[PDB]
Formats: sequence, C-alpha cells, structure tokens
Amino acid sequence: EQYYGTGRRKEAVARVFLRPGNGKVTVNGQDFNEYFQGLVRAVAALEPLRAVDALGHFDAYITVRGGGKSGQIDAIKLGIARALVQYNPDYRAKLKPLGFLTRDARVVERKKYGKHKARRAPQYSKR
Amino acid sequence: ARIAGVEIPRNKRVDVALTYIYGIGKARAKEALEKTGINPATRVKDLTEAEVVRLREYVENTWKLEGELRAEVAANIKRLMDIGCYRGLRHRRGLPVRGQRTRTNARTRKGPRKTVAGK
Amino acid sequence: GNKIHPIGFRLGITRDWESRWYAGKKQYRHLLLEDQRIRGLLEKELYSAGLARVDIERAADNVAVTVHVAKPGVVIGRGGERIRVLREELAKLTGKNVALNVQEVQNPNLSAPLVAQRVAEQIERRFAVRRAIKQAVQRVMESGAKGAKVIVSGRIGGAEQARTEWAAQGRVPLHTLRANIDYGFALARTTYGVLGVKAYIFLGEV
Amino acid sequence: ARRRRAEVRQLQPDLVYGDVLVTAFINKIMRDGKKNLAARIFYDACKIIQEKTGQEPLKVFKQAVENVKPRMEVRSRRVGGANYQVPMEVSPRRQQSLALRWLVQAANQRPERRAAVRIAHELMDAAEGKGGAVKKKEDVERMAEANRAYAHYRW
Amino acid sequence: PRSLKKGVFVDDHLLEKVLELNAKGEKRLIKTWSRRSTIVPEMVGHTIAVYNGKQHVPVYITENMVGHKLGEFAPTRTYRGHG
Amino acid sequence: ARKALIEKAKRTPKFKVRAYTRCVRCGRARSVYRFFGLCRICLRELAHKGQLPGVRKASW
Amino acid sequence: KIRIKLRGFDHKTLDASAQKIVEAARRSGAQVSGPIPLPTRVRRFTVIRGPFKHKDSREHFELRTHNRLVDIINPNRKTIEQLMTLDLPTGVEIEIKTV
Amino acid sequence: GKGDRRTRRGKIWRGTYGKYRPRK
RNA sequence: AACCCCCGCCGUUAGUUGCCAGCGGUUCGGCCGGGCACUCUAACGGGACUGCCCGCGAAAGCGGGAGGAAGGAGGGGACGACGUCUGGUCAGCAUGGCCCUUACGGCCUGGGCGACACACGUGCUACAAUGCCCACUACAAAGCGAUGCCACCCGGCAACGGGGAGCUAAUCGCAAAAAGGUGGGCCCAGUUCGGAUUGGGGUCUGCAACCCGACCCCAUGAAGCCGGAAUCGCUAGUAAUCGCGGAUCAG
RNA sequence: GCAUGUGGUUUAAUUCGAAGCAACGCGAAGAACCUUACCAGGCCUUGACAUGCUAGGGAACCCGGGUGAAAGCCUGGGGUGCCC
Ligand SMILES: [Mg+2]
Ligand SMILES: [Mg+2]
Ligand SMILES: [Mg+2]
Ligand SMILES: [Mg+2]
Ligand SMILES: [Mg+2]
Ligand SMILES: [Mg+2]
Ligand SMILES: [Mg+2]
Ligand SMILES: [Mg+2]
Ligand SMILES: [Mg+2]
Ligand SMILES: [Mg+2]
Ligand SMILES: [Mg+2]
Ligand SMILES: [Mg+2]
Ligand SMILES: [Mg+2]
Ligand SMILES: [Mg+2]
Ligand SMILES: [Mg+2]
Ligand SMILES: [Mg+2]
Ligand SMILES: [Mg+2]
Ligand SMILES: [Zn+2]
Repeated sequence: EQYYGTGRRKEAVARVFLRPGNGKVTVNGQDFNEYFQGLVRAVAALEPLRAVDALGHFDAYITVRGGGKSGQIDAIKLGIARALVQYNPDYRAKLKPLGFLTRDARVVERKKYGKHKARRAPQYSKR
Repeated sequence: ARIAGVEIPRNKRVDVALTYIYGIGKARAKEALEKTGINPATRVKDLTEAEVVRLREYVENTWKLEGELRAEVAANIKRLMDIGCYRGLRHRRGLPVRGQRTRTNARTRKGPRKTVAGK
Repeated sequence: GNKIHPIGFRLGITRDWESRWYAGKKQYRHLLLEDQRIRGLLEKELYSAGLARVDIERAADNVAVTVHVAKPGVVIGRGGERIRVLREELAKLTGKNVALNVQEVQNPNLSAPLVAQRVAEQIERRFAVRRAIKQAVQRVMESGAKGAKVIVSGRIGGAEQARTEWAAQGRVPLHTLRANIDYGFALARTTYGVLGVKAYIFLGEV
Repeated sequence: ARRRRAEVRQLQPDLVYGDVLVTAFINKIMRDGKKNLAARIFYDACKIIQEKTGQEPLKVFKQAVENVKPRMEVRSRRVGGANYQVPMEVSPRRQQSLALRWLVQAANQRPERRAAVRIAHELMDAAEGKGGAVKKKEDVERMAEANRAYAHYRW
Repeated sequence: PRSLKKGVFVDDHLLEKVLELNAKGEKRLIKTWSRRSTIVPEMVGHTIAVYNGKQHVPVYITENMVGHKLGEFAPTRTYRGHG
Repeated sequence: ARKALIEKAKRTPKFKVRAYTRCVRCGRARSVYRFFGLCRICLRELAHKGQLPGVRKASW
Repeated sequence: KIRIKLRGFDHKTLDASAQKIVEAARRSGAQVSGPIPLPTRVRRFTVIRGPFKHKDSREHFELRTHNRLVDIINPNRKTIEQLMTLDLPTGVEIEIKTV
Repeated sequence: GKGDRRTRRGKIWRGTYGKYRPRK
C-alpha cells in the first residue's frame, strides 16, 4: 500500500509516499533530521499533517531534487498536503481554507538589462 | 619569551605571537612549530624553558628576520635606486612601482591628498 | 528614433526567415558569409528586374536559391539566355550546387519592398515628392490591401532644411502581432544626398 | 500609498511557540535574510531567560513589548512660513514595530560579546523599566509633552 | 616573470652585433629598437643605444644591471610637473 | 573600416598573436561575435530582416 | 537498433520531419519507441540597440537548437529504403546511429 | 578576507586554486 | 488593451543519453534484468469570465467571500502613438558638400591611449562577534566545450607540468555551488579584523610581460573601529546578502 | 584603499566623441605589438583595393642570399602550363 503526492515549489521538486505505520521520514535515504539539521523551517514541513490528527499514523518516503532545503521543505509540505486527498478526498475540506493546497506561484523574477539585479538601479549624485 | 631580538606577546597563542616579528608571517610560523614540535594551540606563557630554546635556535639561525631583513630590503631597493632603472626612479619619487594607474587614486604610496586649484 | 522593425518582430510568428537552413558552429559563420555574397551579387545586377524576397534553403552542400521578382523575363533574357549566365556565376562564388530558380511577383503593389523601390526611384526621378507618396499608397488600397503607408524621409525636393513626410490609410496596426505587415526599406540617391524610404502594408489578421 | 492603504503583511505564525509577534521579531532581528541565524538568536534567548529569571520566556516578551510601545509621537508638519514639531497619538500596529525595532536597536547598542545574550538582557531590562529600550519610549512621550505647546496643529 | 622552463630571452639581430664585437675585442655604440630583451653578462661594458619613441638613449652597461630587461633604462615619456 | 585595414586582418600575419577578427559586412572589429563573423550593429540590422536563420527575437 | 538524431531550428519542421519518419517505420515492418523531445539548447545574444553611446537600451535574440531522437526496433529490409524514400524536410539536419 | 588572497573565500572570489584552496 | 514568449496548475502524443514507486538479481554504485509509473524532458491544447453568492450602485464598476494551482490584468518579457530637444554619432555602414591624393592616403619596428601637484561620476573590499578562520557535511538553476571541456595518475607546499580515459555533448567535463549544517580554534585587539603597498622566489599565455598582464608561494600587514553638508535604490520572492554561468578573448 | 570612466594639467603624441536628469564600468561584449585613427624613425607611389586603357618585357609561379630594428631594396636560381 502507498499514497503519493506531487510537491513542487520554486525550481525544486519533491516526491511523497504515505504508508500506514510510524512517523519516521526518509528524505533521500536520510532521516528527517540528518538532512534538515540546525534548520528551523524543517519541522514545519509536517504542518499539513497535524491539522487532521495523524503524526504517527503514517510513514514518510521522500525524494527531492533542486532548489534549497527551504524551497524543498515548502514542496515537501506541499507534498504531504496533496498526498492526503488521495487517501481522503474528504480531507480536502479541512486543508484548503487552512491554505495547504497551493503552489506558491512565487518565483525568482528575471534579471533586467540596465538594472544591476532586476529592480535595483544605479545610484547617481549630481542628478 | 624573547626571540629574534624581540619580546613576543606573552599570554597569547604561540603561532600568532611569532607573526609579531619582521621575519615571520602566518606560514613560516606554524611550520616552525611543525619543525620544533610544540603544540601551537597553547600559550607563550605556559612553555618550558626547554621548549623555549628549541624554537629559539631554529627560528633565529635559519631564516633572515628583524633588523637584518628591513635592512636587506631597505638596501635591495637602495640597489634598485642608483641602477638608473625604471623601478628605482619610482621608490625615489614615491610613485607606485607595480605599474598601477596614477591619475585617480594610488594614495597609500604617495601619502595623503595635497589639494590644488582647477580653472 | 523610437520604434521597431515590423518583420524582425514576427520572426516565426507571422512571417518567415529568408535563409532557412541548419548549421554547426563551424559552418554557420562561413555558410552565412556566403549568403551575403549570393545576395550582394544577385541584388546589384537584378535591380531593374524588381527583385523582392530571396530564399536560400540548404541541404548537404546543396544551395537552393529561389527568387521573387517583378519581371521574370529580365532575369531570363530571350529563351533562357541570360539566366544561365548567372546560375553558374553563383556556383562561381559558392563552389557548389546553385539551384537558382524564378518566381514572379504576381501582384506588385501588394509587396512592400517593390513599392518602396519605385518610390525611391521616383525621388531619384525628380518627381513630385507628395503625389509620389499619395499615389504610392493609393495603388495599395487599389490592388486590395488592408492597410497602406509610405514614409519619404530626406532633404526632400532639394531643400536645405531636412524634413520628412508621408501619408497612409486603412489598418496600420504594428502592435498586433497577428497582423501581417511587410516592411519596405528603399534608399534613393539624389544630387543633394541620400533619402531612405519606407512602406508598410497590412494584408490580414490570421 | 496613493491609491489606498496597504493591507499589512500576514506573517507565518511562530513555528515553536505560535505568536505572530514572535515571528515579526525574528525577522526584525534578521539581517540580509539570514533567517536561520536569527531563529537561533531567538531560541537561545529563551534558554537564557527561562533559566536566569525562571518563568515563561514567552510571557516576558509580551511584556517587554507593552513597555516600549509609545502612545504619543511627534508627527511633524508645517504652516506656511515655518514648521512645527507636533504631538500626535499612535496606531495599533505602529507600536508593534517600534517596539521590536527599538528592542533590537538597543540589543546591538548593548555592550556584551554575544548575540542572543544582548537580546536576553534587553528582554528582561525592557520588561523591568530600564535599559535603552524603555528610555526612548518614555523619551518620545517626553517630547510629546515638553513640546505640547502646539497641540492645535495636530492632525 | 619569464619562464625558467624556457630560459632567458634576447633578439637575434641584437645579440649578433654583440658577440661579433665581442669576438673582435672592440667596443662601439650599437643602435637597435628592441627593448623587449634581457641583458646578459656577455654585454657588460658595451655602449648600447635603446629607443623610446623618438630618441636613442645613452646606456653604458655595468655589472649588477644583469637580468633586467633593456626598457628599464630608457624612459618612455616626459614628466617634470604641472606648473 | 579603412579598406586596407580589413586587409591587414584578412591575410595571415607575421606571428599568430595578431589574429584579430572583423566584420565581413562593415569592418568594425570593436564588438564582434566569432559565431557570426559579425558585430552587434550588423547582427541586429540583419536579424531584423530574418536573414540569419533561427535567430529569433527573445523574451522570458 | 537504428537511432536517428534530428537537429534543426523550427519547432515545426523538426516535429513534422520526425513524424513522416515515424510512419514509414511502422507500416514497413518495425515496432518503434516514439518521437523523443530532448534537452534543447539556447544560445542568446544581448546587444546595444544603439549605434553609439546609448548603452543601457538593449535587444534580445535567442537561437534555439532543437534536439529530436527516434529509435527503430526491428529494422526490416522492407524498411530501411522506405526512409531514404521519405526524406523531404528543408531546415533540418538528420543523422543515423546504430548500436 | 575577500580581497584577501591567501584564504578560503578569497581564493574562491578570485576564482583560483592554491595551497590555500585545494583540488580535493 | 488582446494575439507572441517566460513562470504558476493540469490533460494528449514520448520513454533516450533522463527517471526508480512495486518485482527479480545485485561487485551496494539505478550497478544489471525489467518498467516508464513519478521527477524531468520539449510540442501542442485545457483553464479565469466579475462566472457564483450577500452588500454598494441608473450602469460601468466596487468591497467582502465560496469553489480553484491561479481572482479580478496572477507574476515577469517583447511591445514606445502624432511630435520635441536643429539631443546623439560623418569614428560601424550609407551620402550632398568643402578638403589631400610621391600624402592626412600606404607599409612597417618602437613609443602612446595606462602619463599625475588634483577634482568629480561608478563600483569592489573593508573597518569585523549575527564575525574571521581550519576541518568534516549537505541542497541549485542556467549556460559553454571535439582547432576545445579536460574525470583520474604522478611530481610540486602551489600556480602548473607530464602522462592520459570520456565527450559531435540529458550520455563525458567545466563542477567546488556559497551563504546554511555538524564540530573546534579566535575573545574586543589596528586584532587570526582588514588585505593595501612593497622586498624576493616561481608557474602560465605569448615572436615578445621594462613601460604594460594575470596567477602561485614566502616575507611586508597601509588607510579605515560604519563615515561632513548633500544625496541614491527598492512596494514581495522585490530590497538586501550568497554562489554559479555566458558572451568578448591566446592571455 | 584599490578597480573603472571623467574633468583639469602634462606630453614628441597621451588619437577620437560623449555634456544637467537623458555624458561619466557610456562607444570598448576584452588596447602589451595587433587592435590604432595618435607620435618619433625607415620607407611605398596605379599604391594594402576595384573595373580598366596605351607602349614595351614577362606564363602564373616557387626557392636562396645580401643589408636591415622590421619593413624596404639590390640580387642568385628553379619554372615556361591554356586558347587559336
Ligand atoms: Mg536572486
Ligand atoms: Mg551605468
Ligand atoms: Mg568609409
Ligand atoms: Mg587578438
Ligand atoms: Mg584574513
Ligand atoms: Mg533503458
Ligand atoms: Mg529492489
Ligand atoms: Mg501592447
Ligand atoms: Mg543637452
Ligand atoms: Mg580608455
Ligand atoms: Mg601530488
Ligand atoms: Mg594540467
Ligand atoms: Mg572591533
Ligand atoms: Mg512599484
Ligand atoms: Mg561571475
Ligand atoms: Mg569628429
Ligand atoms: Mg600600439
Ligand atoms: Zn560589424
């Protein structure tokens, strides 16, 4: 048995697998902490799980590529998010007006010509 | 203790304390603790006298340091002076020697900024 | 000098490249250099034939020079006499398989660069500056085009004060991509100097 | 603005405790986005505070804020020939910034050698009534009053 | 500076006027336009004219002016001041 | 483009260091792409006629 | 068995070209693993719109190398000639592999 | 430092490798 | 304004050189069998309209919400109207005209655009403890490369040199991402801050590094403890901060 | 402090142009000679380049020496195809 979700956020992609059992999380083999060490947004990825009562109800098989661990953790989170409608198409009620089903459509805007870094422009006295 | 003709910073780490000579930097130092095998981590104040001399001879006799080195260097240019060459004419007039631009900038080599009047 | 070239906008949007090949990094540099000889000789001569759009499709060292032109029998001569003179004068420059065709400019007012030329000619021809440009446009919504516009742009009529002129009609909408418009840059030469000319035609939204 | 007032930035409530105030502080520590630092800066100040004056570090924060939150300010302005520094009351949120703003700004002006340390002290010292935190609060209620001479030009 | 894995450098036409007037125990002023070359110990005591832009400059060659290139003894421009 | 100075770069030189490109179409070697044998003025000017295959106008 | 590599400029011909090819390797005696979209490559050119001084106004061009790749499993002698009697796209360059 | 050459990031900045930045 | 591209969701065609959820084997390396699920990979389509609800309103619109990946144009790009400043360049090219044409035209070696009592305009690194430093430890996107990218191997403290496997490039390589993480050293110091300017030693490109190069190692360790009056940028994945890349080009 | 443009000076020349915002890391998305318009020297004169005209010799062409800073110049030899 396995329930899967599609998790994606800002040039980083994450894959989620929800089996019934414990609450151990393997993200690219490694434990949830041996991959998200002294980092605080870490334990936040699990949030979409704990607003329906099930940390200890399911296991976590994980895979990620791209981005940084935040942008992964947002995707991991968005993965456990989607993953729960494939188990309960009724959990959908609880985790949308709670906001956990959405692609953070936010994205590193393009660097523009004439502008040091897109928005930033060049300083000028003697105006 | 004292070496090269200078009393090195007591209370401080060994490795740092030897930089404080005119013959030694970061490297030539921590390699003289390699080649006299005393823990670089410890303080200059906690040695043995045994472990004092042992760095004294090696450091002093091998390299050229202190008074002798600015002396050699303040001669090695004194050399490049009377030579008539490009580089000597610079150490004299106090303009940079390493070819850097000289319109704008180039301060630390000329002194401070002596201001005039445009037109 | 504020705006943009119309053709170079619809690059594979509502137009097409003339030279349509492939190429490697080794080849593209030289290969193209060639086309700009092909199109320098081909032009320089064919002028009083009214030459328009010059395709140069390419396979394995087979060049494929098509040619759209006002007057196919001033490319030809009598019988097939003068087209041969050139068809090799190109394989004389390439060193390979010149397949130099011919394709008539059916309706001549309904293709810009021609329109541009005859006007730039008419300016070289010491004609009535305005009326040139008026009738220019005139004929274009007379042949049946959606939109017309000509831009005479020199020291005009022989004047020392450099100005510019023009007129137009119909839809001229170069901010609609999906509107096909043809640009014509000409470039008259008269005793007082040099007087570039422009011409835009709309045919239709697609 | 000039088209309407902004809605104000709806922050992520704290990951550990849960206060939205805790958030805005952590960001208001943070420099150059280096947020995994300022989170530790915060959560070591709660190890110090829970263990130097053994109560709930979280409660002291709430109080260390109420106590630097000014209530009147000098919303300066002009007539037509010279301009007057002018007493004005303060918004609900405007407090919550200047609170945390100043709490930090003091902590960096504190003399200690350590990061979460100069937060810990300037968190007790705020919720006492001393330290640079509260000094400034009572300083622009003081320039609210020792400048009350033009509370008719107030807007 | 100049690779040691590739030895010193001197121009041929210039070295030619040196070890022919060396091989005849004489000394004359040489006129060449190379500056790009490294003086060698078999030129010491020669009178050598090097060029800067417009002028051949007097450079009699002594000892410890050894491995330095020629152009170090032939200033290229003129700077005395601004007024 | 001083005419003879397209030619001081056409023919092969005394030593291989002196090998500086130039534009086939105008003879400005100041900003030239050794992929078009062309400069920036040209490359547009031409690209604006679609006379360089696959050269699209960019946007993202 | 026999693998093809199409490298062109359009996205149009390069899809067209490779789908004529994909029909006469089915009728002619071959199962086939389909038309393959590949890691396209971009060479871009950022250039000063102006002749002279006006630098910070700039134009943008992208030359898009488009890579296609189709595999023929079970290549017949009813086949191989059917695909040298199919050749017809103009801006494309074809190549033929075999391991 | 960063304009400093004999160091960790100061190499990386220049782009270079030396005794103070290895090749593993 | 829309039609074009990029990014956001999803469906159709597709399974290599990419991918690994289940099963078989496993030199534990998606390594092999097998599969193309999902990630990706490019081509085409779907979808957002004030459509729904209460309210406000003659209407257009507006405010709050339900559903939705996206909500009132979702973010970003290309896109610049009739005209002005006789704005810009005869130094890309084009050309009226005045002007030289055994000379301003042409070839050449060397010298110069880099000079330096100063002044402004732009940026880099700093002045450091939210840090500097040495180890071990993770997570990127984009682009280039068969006249080149150069895995490893050996020599050297090192730049690099020698030998040499792979790659028409999702298959091989530049490639170390860096701030972050673990562990430890520094303890307010002109400092293990800072990294100028110098002395000497070498490597490389190149006919050739004196003018006038970059890089390595050693020694030198300057100004500056966050900056006068004035003044600049940015309204959200922006500002700041950290690394990678490409063009040009032997360097 | 250094990097880069710039003003002013200096220079045999420091080649050019940019001029309030909208000139100033801008023409330079790569100045050691090259680039190179500049200056000092050694030089070339249908010329590094085009389509030719007339008189006289020469197939094109390829190899070497001498002098030289290089260019340049004086000069030895090999060669003698195509059309009628
Ligand atoms: Mg960024
Ligand atoms: Mg700028
Ligand atoms: Mg010209
Ligand atoms: Mg070059
Ligand atoms: Mg340092
Ligand atoms: Mg396979
Ligand atoms: Mg298995
Ligand atoms: Mg528009
Ligand atoms: Mg003006
Ligand atoms: Mg310059
Ligand atoms: Mg080794
Ligand atoms: Mg090597
Ligand atoms: Mg300090
Ligand atoms: Mg805005
Ligand atoms: Mg970079
Ligand atoms: Mg001029
Ligand atoms: Mg020069
Ligand atoms: Zn050009």
